[PDB]
Amino acid sequence: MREIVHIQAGQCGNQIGAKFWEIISDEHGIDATGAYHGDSDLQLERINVYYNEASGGKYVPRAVLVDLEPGTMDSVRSGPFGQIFRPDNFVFGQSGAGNNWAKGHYTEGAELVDSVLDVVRKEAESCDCLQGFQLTHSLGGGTGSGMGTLLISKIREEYPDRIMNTYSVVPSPKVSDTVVEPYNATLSVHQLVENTDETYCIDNEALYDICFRTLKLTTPTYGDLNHLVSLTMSGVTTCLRFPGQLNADLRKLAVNMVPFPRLHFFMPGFAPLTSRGSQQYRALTVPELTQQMFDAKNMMAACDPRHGRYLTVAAIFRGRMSMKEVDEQMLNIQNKNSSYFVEWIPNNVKTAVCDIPPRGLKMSATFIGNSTAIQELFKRISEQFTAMFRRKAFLHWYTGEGMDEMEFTEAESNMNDLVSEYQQYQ
Amino acid sequence: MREIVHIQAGQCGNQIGAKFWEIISDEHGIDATGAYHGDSDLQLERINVYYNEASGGKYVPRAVLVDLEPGTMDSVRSGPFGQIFRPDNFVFGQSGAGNNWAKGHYTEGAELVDSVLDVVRKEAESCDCLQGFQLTHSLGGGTGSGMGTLLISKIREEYPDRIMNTYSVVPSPKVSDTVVEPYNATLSVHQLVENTDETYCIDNEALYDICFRTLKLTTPTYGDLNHLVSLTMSGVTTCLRFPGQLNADLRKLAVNMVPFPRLHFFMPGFAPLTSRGSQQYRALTVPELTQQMFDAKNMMAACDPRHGRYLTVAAIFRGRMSMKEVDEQMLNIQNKNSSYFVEWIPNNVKTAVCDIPPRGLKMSATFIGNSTAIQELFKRISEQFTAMFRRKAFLHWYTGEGMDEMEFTEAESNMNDLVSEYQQYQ
Amino acid sequence: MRECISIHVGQAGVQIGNACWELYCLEHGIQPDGQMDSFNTFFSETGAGKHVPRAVFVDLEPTVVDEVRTGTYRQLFHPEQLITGKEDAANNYARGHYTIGKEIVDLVLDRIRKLADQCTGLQGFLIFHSFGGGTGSGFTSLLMERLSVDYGKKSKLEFAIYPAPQVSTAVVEPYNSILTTHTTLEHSDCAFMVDNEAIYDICRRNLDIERPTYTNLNRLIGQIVSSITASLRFDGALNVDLTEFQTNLVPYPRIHFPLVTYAPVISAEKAYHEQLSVAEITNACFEPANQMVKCDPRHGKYMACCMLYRGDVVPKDVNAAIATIKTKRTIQFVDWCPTGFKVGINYQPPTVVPGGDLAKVQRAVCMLSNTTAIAEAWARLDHKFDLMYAKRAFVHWYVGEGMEEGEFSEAREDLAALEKDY
Amino acid sequence: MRECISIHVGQAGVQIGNACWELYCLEHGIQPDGQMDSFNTFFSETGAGKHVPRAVFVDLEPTVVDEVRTGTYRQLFHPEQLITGKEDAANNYARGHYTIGKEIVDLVLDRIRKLADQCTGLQGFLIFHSFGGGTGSGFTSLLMERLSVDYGKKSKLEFAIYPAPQVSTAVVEPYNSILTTHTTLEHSDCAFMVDNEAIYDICRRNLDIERPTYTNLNRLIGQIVSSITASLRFDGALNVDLTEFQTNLVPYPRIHFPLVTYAPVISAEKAYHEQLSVAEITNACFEPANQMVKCDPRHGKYMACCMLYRGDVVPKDVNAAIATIKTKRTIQFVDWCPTGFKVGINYQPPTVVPGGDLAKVQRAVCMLSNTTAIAEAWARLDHKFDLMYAKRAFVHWYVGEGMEEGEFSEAREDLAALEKDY
Ligand SMILES: Nc1nc2c(ncn2[C@@H]2O[C@H](COP(=O)(O)OP(=O)(O)OP(=O)(O)O)[C@@H](O)[C@H]2O)c(=O)[nH]1
Ligand SMILES: Nc1nc2c(ncn2[C@@H]2O[C@H](COP(=O)(O)OP(=O)(O)OP(=O)(O)O)[C@@H](O)[C@H]2O)c(=O)[nH]1
Ligand SMILES: Nc1nc2c(ncn2[C@@H]2O[C@H](COP(=O)(O)OP(=O)(O)OP(O)(O)=S)[C@@H](O)[C@H]2O)c(=O)[nH]1
Ligand SMILES: Nc1nc2c(ncn2[C@@H]2O[C@H](COP(=O)(O)OP(=O)(O)OP(O)(O)=S)[C@@H](O)[C@H]2O)c(=O)[nH]1
Repeated sequence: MREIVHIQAGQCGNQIGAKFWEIISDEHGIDATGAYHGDSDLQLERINVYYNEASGGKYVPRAVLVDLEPGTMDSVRSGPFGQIFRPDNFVFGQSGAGNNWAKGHYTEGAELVDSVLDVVRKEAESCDCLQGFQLTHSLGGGTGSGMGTLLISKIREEYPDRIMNTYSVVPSPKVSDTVVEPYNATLSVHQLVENTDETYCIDNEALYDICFRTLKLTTPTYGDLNHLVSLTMSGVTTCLRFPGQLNADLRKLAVNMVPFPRLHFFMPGFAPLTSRGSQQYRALTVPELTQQMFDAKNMMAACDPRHGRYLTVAAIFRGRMSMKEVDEQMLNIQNKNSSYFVEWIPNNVKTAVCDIPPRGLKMSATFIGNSTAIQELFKRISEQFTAMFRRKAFLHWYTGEGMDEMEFTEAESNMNDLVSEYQQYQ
Repeated sequence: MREIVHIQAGQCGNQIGAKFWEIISDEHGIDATGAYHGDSDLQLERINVYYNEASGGKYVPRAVLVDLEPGTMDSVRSGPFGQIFRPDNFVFGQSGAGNNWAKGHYTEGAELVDSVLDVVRKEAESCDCLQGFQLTHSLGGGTGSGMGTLLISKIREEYPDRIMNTYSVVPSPKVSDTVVEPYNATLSVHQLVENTDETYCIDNEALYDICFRTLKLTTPTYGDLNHLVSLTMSGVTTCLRFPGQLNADLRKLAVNMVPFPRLHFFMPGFAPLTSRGSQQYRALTVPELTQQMFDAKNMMAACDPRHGRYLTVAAIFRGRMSMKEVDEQMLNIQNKNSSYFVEWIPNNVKTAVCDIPPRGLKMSATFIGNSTAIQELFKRISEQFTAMFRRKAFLHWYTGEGMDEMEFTEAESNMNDLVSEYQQYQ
Repeated sequence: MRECISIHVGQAGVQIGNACWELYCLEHGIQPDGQMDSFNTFFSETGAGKHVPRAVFVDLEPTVVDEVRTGTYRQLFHPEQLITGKEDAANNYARGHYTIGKEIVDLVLDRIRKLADQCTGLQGFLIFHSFGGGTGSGFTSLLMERLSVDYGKKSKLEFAIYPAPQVSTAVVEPYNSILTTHTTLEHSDCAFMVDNEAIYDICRRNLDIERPTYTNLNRLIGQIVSSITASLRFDGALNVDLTEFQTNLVPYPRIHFPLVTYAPVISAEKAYHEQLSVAEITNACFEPANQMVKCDPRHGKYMACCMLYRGDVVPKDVNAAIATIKTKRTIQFVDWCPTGFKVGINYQPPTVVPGGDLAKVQRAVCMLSNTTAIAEAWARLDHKFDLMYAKRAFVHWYVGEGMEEGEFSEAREDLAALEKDY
Repeated sequence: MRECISIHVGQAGVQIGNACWELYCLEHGIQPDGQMDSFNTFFSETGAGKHVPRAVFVDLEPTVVDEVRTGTYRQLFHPEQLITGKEDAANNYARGHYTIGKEIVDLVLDRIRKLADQCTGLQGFLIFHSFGGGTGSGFTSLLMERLSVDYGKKSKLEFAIYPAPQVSTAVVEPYNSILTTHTTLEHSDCAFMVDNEAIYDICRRNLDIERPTYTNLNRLIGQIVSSITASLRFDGALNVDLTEFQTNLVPYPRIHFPLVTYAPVISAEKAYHEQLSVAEITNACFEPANQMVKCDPRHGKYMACCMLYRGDVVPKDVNAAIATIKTKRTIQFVDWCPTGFKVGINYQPPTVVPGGDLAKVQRAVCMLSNTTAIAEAWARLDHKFDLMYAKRAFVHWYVGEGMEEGEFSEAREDLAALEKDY
């Protein structure tokens, strides 16, 4: 029931999806091979949403692995929990777009679109009812963005009624890892305003600073980023996967977060996040989390909501507490953060609770909010695009793949209209 | 009752028939010598269809082995289950047509026609009621095609009412194993449009690609091809051999598949086909098979039905499920594949189920369908024939056996009329 | 004292006859061999504690007959009433009507004639077969006209397995169906429904049997025939004869194709969950989905309605329930047929089987009418016939049995005239 | 003899129906399977020692239905009265009203119609749902008009979970609330209050349960419905029917939204600390904070007051307490409604659950009126709707279900006219 098919693009996307899958194996009591060992019926009652009916009392993730190179392929398969995936879900290229959107979308994507559509259709038909999709990729990378755009386009033209979310990784503003990454973000967003119902923006430097300061780690790594990503993962999907006094699903969140079809970018959230010698001393209560719900420190996608205005807030909780405390806390949050909040969207806090807490924590809290802070990020991206497109630098790589000038012109015009609409809302 | 006599031509045909016979020995509980050891009465109740009453509580296959050379003869007899055949059924030549249709049909076939007719008449008379025949040969080979043509002609002039099917092996379009194989296919088809009630076209490269990709084998061999062939074997003949809630026979299929006497070429099918680490993870349910019924991947005779239109579909099932699920699945197959299906043949799915599943699998499914995709294969064969007959190359070998020009002209005219009629249906 | 003769042709007919005889044997306490006066309507007194069915089992293929003669009821059935064929028509009406049927119709005609000889109170004939089966179409039809010409105005009842609109064992089913319908139309006194898909759907949703088998279908037929024949095999307040059945529902010889429905079909665990009262069971049975026919009766008009209550059913409650059925507008009738209601009350409760889907209940009702929705199925079959015969497919098979296409065409127009007669 | 039908839509509706049936089963001694004549108002006699609820469980999502069909009361409920959906509206009134509701309204309409067929003494309909839930708004509304058009003037009672002013699961709750209120206004015979925050506050301060759960809310609804239906399920000095409830509180069809309150809500340890006398319990219940509604009734005027005493309550003491209630000036009434008091006395003491928050007591009173303070909540909801629709947010979601903004606007003005009608 309400089956969800996972598709992962790029090395970062593949690592994120894998880490998710081990986290789901923890949450649902699944070992490294696939056998179930959970101590409660709640883990295994709704295992079919992310697993399929496997013979011998086994379960395999409903995942699709896509890449243009088998290097991360082999590392993921040979890594932990690599035997839980059938070899068929691993489909890879042999060239690699080299961080180029046009190459991965047209040149090498031409011979991978058939495979990805075949596997996603097999996953959809082999299941009872596909509630929606979830994709992970990086907009900074060129190939991963191209696979994301191609898959969202094909899903929209194939399943226009089935909603989804895309967990794209926007490149960090502070670091220019790829010279042609502004093109990648440009084209990915131009396709996202058009083929995606809602999108969460995940920015690198914000999670980097969180791991550095909030978690108090001197050696941040991709592992902690994937861990927090998997926490966001579980926080969003626990309402559908696990029983709750206030049951919710991705459709509820999409209805509660999208006021306009083009206004669908939101910035996810997780809490509490404390270290060993603070957790045993911190208050394990709701106020310690509500002071952590709204802050630029434990903040996800690097643009401060204080400068802008929140559109609406969604809060999911997992633990043992009553509901009225949450309601009064949300009312106090409005009362004190009225200036930071929007005046014409009263009671803009979406409140739901999943009964089952995650493994190892008796609360986790996932802050799903939307603010006009992403306007700054989009405007900076647009001005950067104008800056190095005025010089017409690095255009040859794209024009060699069948590109054109005014195409990029309407792309930048689309982001201009999007940022203008967001400013008008502000 | 309803006895069927097997005749095998060519090395490939002999290997295929042998492998069939070991598979039937598995299905009916027959050991390598001929003794019965099946655990159920269902195996041995209808053993007389493919076996004869042998003294000492034994059973021997109702097979006829024909070749122009004893090399494969000795290998087959000295191979597994070689003692289950009496030495009399092994009749061989000593010259070999050398992949020539005219030689194997006139020069060396003159001294083998008497033997093959004598043995087939002995098999027919020694039995109660011969329901029909089944022949295996390769159209790419020259001798095997000539034996196939001669035997179908003699059967038609001797038993015009007893239907049969021919499991001919059409040469692969991608590889030209024999230079004069277009002549072989030409003459074999010219005799098949005329002496055969229905024919299944088995193409090499399609099964090669299936073994390579669907089965995920890096070293495909003739053994796997013969195994899948024996699965097709069992799938077609299980309805007659084994009890079923919807009993069927070859006559039912022939009536359900032949709309015109010249329109009798069909393309067989088998499913499911999954490896060890996919079977324990795949869904062992009907939808996993119905997504596998209609696909260019698990596809038998290398011509895509999507380009053409299906004439009608026959589906036989063996397992433990209810029938209404099959009916609604067929209705959904029509609903979604209406464009790929024919509009003027409503409910063109032939539905029947054999109760007894094959040994080792609790479902097998044999997809018997007909489409205008074979039009492409026939047209390519015709144009190749025109290409190297315009140059009059390699005609000397055939003209030395008593050949003539306009004979080949009406042969190519017959394939032209056949392809024109198939296009008219399309 | 009186008797009736049951005829079974084809695989479906043989299985149906076997199931019906299983009912008649377990209802009257017959052990598989034939031992321990209303039971004489179907069994004959000879010797000591003996009974045998008054039936003929014939099929062009000996598989089903062999299966019957291997059950524990070999002693129950006379061996000589089982007829084994050699060449099955294979879903070909012409094959079983001319090639094999013509040379084996003689013994069966001949010895069912003796079955009538020792049964001087022959009420009528029961025929069980399938349109889809070539044998069950051709041989059944030809023996039907042979019955008509050898008995005149003797009542004859037909139970045919009509292939469903989306359920067809053979693609050549329209040919057999149209041919047999045109051939036996003038002589078919009364022919019913069987929709296999509707049976499966009802079993899956009412009996909640996710994995049913043709045994459920076999007593689906068995309970229908038992409810029909309870009046002849058991006394009641107002017993109904076979003649009155065709008298009520055949004012015109053209329309004699009524549909049948049973109430209720409830498992033992669900029988704990519901006890029957007249109003609820009748209104549930009149519901289109409860009908075992895949045609919504509300599309057209209703011809007549016949109730067959069995058990402890009060006639006054019957009248009140039937009236409140009449008043509601979901039920409509033809203008010239205002009073077409006949009620047959029997005091024999319906009989159960050990290990069966149905639950053992003291009362039941049989739903008996001829709705106009059958015209929808007839029109759809005619349209499919037109489509699949327009390019003249599978005709050569019937040609090889020695006729040209003309008879196919005028059978099509005959059935079209039947369809437009509504 | 007589019956009533309860309707449960959405997660809240299904949970409420399950809790109410738990009450009705434990009050009458029903074991989870259905065994051991006033209990026939909600259960049906079939077979032997059998009862099943007269209810339909339907939701666009099958989670709550699956939870119900996994409890120990699987045998208690018929399987066929549980309806499982596939696409939850997800707090969208239009989604559950058009996209999924329109193709599943048929079976429910259809078979609640049989529930009325076997219940000839159908007193009325009970509806339990939530405004916040998209299913519980849209599907509930559409089935409400379907009830109105298929039954005419039949009494229908609605139990709606109105989202609280500061408690809202979904931010799109104003859209669903306004749409359903405008849609079912003309047909809603009587709709009540549920304030989740007020329930939590009362449980935390009266029952002193610092950590309550939705089970407390479930019997909060359960005890309310039990006190309402005690007159129909048990005799008393002056029993009250469903018709009189809407007769007293609906002199004008526009205003039919009375609030409900129970007395008392006291734990066993606190029940040791207080025994009930009529004056104290009534004056405590009339206190605004004791009301489970987050609207102070003293802001406006009082329409009418209805008392539902159950147990050993003296009518003379009732009259004296009600009079001394009248004299005090904290209670005020409209000029044209001087005598709007109806008292219903029942001899059945309120029933307790093992392990429940409420204490087992021989007497109770139900507080039943329609204060003007509901206008404050309606005005606040309308103001929030105006604010959050002024920039036209979340409208495209309803647009994708295929309507333009107009109907939103005129629903807003319709509810504004309702608000200013006070
Ligand atoms: N309802 C029902 N129908 C059955 C059953 N068994 C067989 N049938 C019918 O029989 C049809 C299959 O063809 P048959 O009637 O068996 O044909 P046959 O017995 O082989 O006779 P020929 O076609 O002449 O060879 C199906 O379409 C069914 O409608 C059964 O158990 N129940
Ligand atoms: N008082 C009370 N209200 C409940 C309870 N459970 C759910 N609710 C109500 O249900 C609302 C949550 O949305 P639901 O009604 O469950 O929506 P749904 O069932 O998912 O249906 P859709 O929104 O159409 O998908 C909350 O605002 C509550 O008011 C309960 O146990 N007690
Ligand atoms: N959080 C997180 N970020 C990662 C991880 N791996 C890579 N990234 C980020 O992703 C960005 C590169 O995206 P990537 O997916 O590698 O591009 P690509 O186009 O797929 O690269 P290629 O396959 O063409 S070579 C870098 O900025 C890097 O910081 C990871 O494991 N976790
Ligand atoms: N699937 C399958 N194909 C085979 C097998 N053996 C041979 N073939 C195919 O058959 C073709 C040759 O046909 P073959 O029967 O050997 O010709 P022939 O005329 O009999 O050869 P000869 O006896 O005159 S020497 C080749 O293309 C080969 O691929 C086999 O065991 N399995």
